[PDB]
Amino acid sequence: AKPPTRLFRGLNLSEEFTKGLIDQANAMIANTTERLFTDHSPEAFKQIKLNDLSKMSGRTNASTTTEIKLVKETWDSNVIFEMLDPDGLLHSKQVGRHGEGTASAFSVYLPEDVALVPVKVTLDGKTQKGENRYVFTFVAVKSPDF
Ligand SMILES: NC(=O)c1cccnc1
Repeated sequence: AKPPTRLFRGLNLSEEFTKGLIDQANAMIANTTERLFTDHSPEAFKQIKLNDLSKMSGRTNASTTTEIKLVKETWDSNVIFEMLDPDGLLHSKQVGRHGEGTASAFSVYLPEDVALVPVKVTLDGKTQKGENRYVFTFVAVKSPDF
């Protein structure tokens, strides 16, 4: 199928929530993701699923795009989730354009045994409201199997 291996999704999130989201991601990046990446930790996997930073957990048809500019220039999201899926662990179905005012997209399902593991939070410019725009980069990883 050769699904796309990088997808983006944006949300408009409040200032206060976004600040807490940054802090939570960076706490996991330094402190939880390491256990998953180095020691293939089941507990660390579970904590990442439960935290669900991206709000993707359980969604079977969340809309995404391969083009980050489409997110920025359609919804002017202040928070953009960049999902790296080299193993095609997501179920990514192309939803083509169908008529006026539409755009191509990928509809995604995040299985319970796939975690979007946070790896970075990066400042990426400003929204049209003058908000700082943040990109949260994740890698999709399979539950460890011992
Ligand atoms: N159609 C959408 O809701 C959407 C949102 C963010 C990124 N890509 C698509």
